Amino acid sequence: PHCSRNPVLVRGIGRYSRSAMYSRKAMYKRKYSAAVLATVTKPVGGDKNGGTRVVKLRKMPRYYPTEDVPRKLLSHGKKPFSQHVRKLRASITPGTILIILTGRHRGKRVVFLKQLASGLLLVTGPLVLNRVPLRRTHQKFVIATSTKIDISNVKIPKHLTDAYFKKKKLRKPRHQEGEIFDTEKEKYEITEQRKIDQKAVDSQILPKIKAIPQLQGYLRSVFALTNGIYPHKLVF
Amino acid sequence: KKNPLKNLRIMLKLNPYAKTMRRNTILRQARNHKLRVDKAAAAAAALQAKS
RNA sequence: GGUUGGCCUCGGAUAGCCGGUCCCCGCCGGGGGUCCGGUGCGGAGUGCCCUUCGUCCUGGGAAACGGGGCGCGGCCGGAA
RNA sequence: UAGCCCUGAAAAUGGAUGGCGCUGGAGCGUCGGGCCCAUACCCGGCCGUCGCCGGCGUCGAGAGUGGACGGGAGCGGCGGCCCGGAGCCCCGCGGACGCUACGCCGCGACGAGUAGGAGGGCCGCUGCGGUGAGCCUUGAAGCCUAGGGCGCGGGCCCGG
RNA sequence: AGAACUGGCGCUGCGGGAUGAACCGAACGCCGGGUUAAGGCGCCCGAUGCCGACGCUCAUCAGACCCCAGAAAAGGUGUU
RNA sequence: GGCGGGUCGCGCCGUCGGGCCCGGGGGGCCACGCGCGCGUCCCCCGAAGGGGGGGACGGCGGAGAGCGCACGGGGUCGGC
RNA sequence: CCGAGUGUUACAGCCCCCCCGGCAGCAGCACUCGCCGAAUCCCGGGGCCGAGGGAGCGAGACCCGUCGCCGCGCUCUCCC
Ligand SMILES: [Mg+2]
Repeated sequence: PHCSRNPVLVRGIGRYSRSAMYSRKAMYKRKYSAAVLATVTKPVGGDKNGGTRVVKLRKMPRYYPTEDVPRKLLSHGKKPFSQHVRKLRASITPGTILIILTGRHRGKRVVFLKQLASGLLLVTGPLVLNRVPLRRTHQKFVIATSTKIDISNVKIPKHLTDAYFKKKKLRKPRHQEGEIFDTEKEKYEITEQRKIDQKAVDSQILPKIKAIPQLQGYLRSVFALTNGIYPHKLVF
Repeated sequence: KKNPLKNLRIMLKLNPYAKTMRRNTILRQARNHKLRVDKAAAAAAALQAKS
């Protein structure tokens, strides 16, 4: 269970050669040559009936479909969503003030905390300034603004993750009756728990906001391009 | 036909030496980047310490 | 169909604009010193509302107009 | 002496750098970097034709570019009390699609065309011999259609 | 009017020459991307909305891109 | 008495070329049974015509069991 | 007298030009020398359009080929 022993310098290239990996691995002294169950029987449990039953389960299926598709060619792993990679931009560090664009908020300047295990970087304007809870945002729909806050050592709770920011719906009825699915007259009651846990993190950003004077008006304000404001003459 | 010199290991399927031709020419334009900037500061720190 | 509007010198370009005494047009505007500015900062690459989340609770700085309007009515100004 | 501009220099409906226009160029002459597009070129998709093919091995029991047995000598690797050895599968009785051979399937290159010649047409009209245990008053042919489709197309089908 | 060599229209689109059989590019299945050819880059019209560089030229008929659609002899202290 | 031509040696040149060699006194290398003898070459030894080491060999004297991953890898999927 | 602007002649008494003997450390360098370039050359990004199309010689496979080639690291010895 060892380390790499050939550290990378370019993606997919070892620094040490092929013969220099015949010394470092100590391969010159470990060269080697050295050399069902479907089930079991189940008892009968009956009269006049011995010699317990077959090794048999998960049998041949009840119905073959009339037409069959051919199986894929595989080609490469082209691995799924939860196993790619996470890539920030160069201009976003924990504490870099953002601008929400695609959301319902549309310009509400917020404070970046941490880039999650999913891709969506977590963010919050403090709710005493904005109207932003701990909502997730997508990486490329925000604008990094070149001012920074100092949250280098603040705290972040262990519990909140992708399973904390999702949505819920489940089909119990399957009949076209005049209810709206049985849960869609309904504002969601999961706010019983996030109200406590925002002040678990909102009660420690405000000592970090108010050090610099003009800043709490800067988050409470919003963003707009009106007259002579063009976004190629604006160092965000 | 994937392009050689745009993905690796199509160079190495066809010219296997061209991996070790490459990590000779990533070392020797890193250690000669070391050799310049160390010496370009060596005449820059010697001129600085005079004042 | 549009996503804030700029309420106005004359002109000069081998030159120009600012503020300012003396002696002139019924208590303003006209002619000369002199003083500034000038690759225009009294600068439409500029300017002003402004990017105004709202409100409460509360303290410091700015403030003596209140400012919308169904206002109420009066007044002269601006005919290309 | 030769560059530009001028004189030489007149033509009939009102008139032509194409026009509006153009004079620190939108003119002339020598040049630079940018930048715009053809059914041209390159990469990728799809159709067709042509060229050389690939399978009747559904052989889940098939696998061979050396194959068999076979006895006279020795290597390891099998199973020890240093001698030495067949297992026809089986605890699952099991393993997609397909080869209209006149059909698929793969790669590769090219594609304009009158006159003209071929090949193809499951395009069409009228009849005949066969064939569909076809079709129908519970509605055929025809015709109409702002109805829904397919075919590259000749055309076809369904609803009203 | 008649020829020789070779190319071309006829039989053939497209880009450019404002327009056109024949010029200059270039040859065509249907398409999406990229790039150039001949040409062009005030606005019709896609592109110089470059701080393009160097000199010439003023017409009371300026000049302005092969074929190509108006010119000579001769002359000028008009200007280099 | 001078040239060009064929050639001999001489030092002086080049990151020369042969992996060269040859012996002694950090970087790179798709470069691996000590146990011994199969051919070459070298190092030495007291010899004077053989012992012993080194190096290497395109040949014998020694000299299979696959275990799980990550992937610019035989034309994209998502267990978003 | 100071300063200027003409003009006169004069060779260090601003400076330049060319030789004769040198150091520093020189980059195709403080965007002029932009030269010609890559076995003497590679890394990291963004931007656009597309994503067409039964590989298991092995276990007699077995729910369902994460497979071939190519570059891999890791364990089948230990130490730190
Ligand atoms: Mg014909």
